[PDB]
Amino acid sequence: IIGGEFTTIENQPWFAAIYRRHRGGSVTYVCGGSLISPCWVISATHCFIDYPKKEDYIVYLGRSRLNSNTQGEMKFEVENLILHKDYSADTLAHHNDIALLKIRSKEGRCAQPSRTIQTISLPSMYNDPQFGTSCEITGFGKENSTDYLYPEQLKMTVVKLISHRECQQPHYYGSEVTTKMLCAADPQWKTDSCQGDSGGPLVCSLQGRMTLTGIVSWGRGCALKDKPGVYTRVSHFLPWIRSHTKE
Ligand SMILES: CC(C)Oc1cccc(NC(=O)c2cc(Cl)c(OCCN)c(Cl)c2)c1
Repeated sequence: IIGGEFTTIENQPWFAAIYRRHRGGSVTYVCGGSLISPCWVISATHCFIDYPKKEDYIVYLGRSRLNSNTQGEMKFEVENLILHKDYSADTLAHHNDIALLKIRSKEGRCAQPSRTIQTISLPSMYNDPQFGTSCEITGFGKENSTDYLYPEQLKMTVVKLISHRECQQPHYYGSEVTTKMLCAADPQWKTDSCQGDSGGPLVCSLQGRMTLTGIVSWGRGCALKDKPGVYTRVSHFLPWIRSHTKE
């Protein structure tokens, strides 16, 4: 996250921190995710597509720091890693950038809700906030494009939804951004998602409910003029989510 503020998990309790273990035993951060029910975290396919082996992954809930422990945090492995069969990546745009991780503790349990671990509601079909709506994003992504390391402390920021019409302007993304995606940015281009924020939530308050409106997906640079953050439009994937969150 460029700009914005440091935060802590109690303020973003649906946020899931996703890591990958390497031969040699070192663990690196991969992407954010969001707890949509106790057994299920939702994230972005591009985070996993090159290493689609569920055993490699570690998910933390209730965690506020990258490389140290948080009181009340809970560790999970991935019981099922589900990637969207139609995922693809063009030069800029990622399509069907959505994934599901079925989580389970070493004892075989799903998440236990607490003060720092809570589900976020899914949106309903084709009911997204209007353009100009302010929403929040959270993540451990870069604070500056020139950084090579991630911040140690979770960040959040607030961005405004951009219309599909504006996002498709020539100096924005033209036809590369589709109706299955949402653009959001800061009107002064001072705050944005960035590398490492992928998979994390874009949360909008809709009819008095915190809703998972988007998932961090792609963009051109970070907080660049006329280049919004692009988000998977979760409301368009309700059938896919519903079908994969079963048996
Ligand atoms: C996730 C990792 C294992 O591999 C990746 C594979 C393909 C694409 C990505 N994406 C990014 O690194 C990424 C970078 C930036 Cl700067 C970014 O911010 C754009 C919005 N300002 C985003 Cl959203 C993703 C990673």
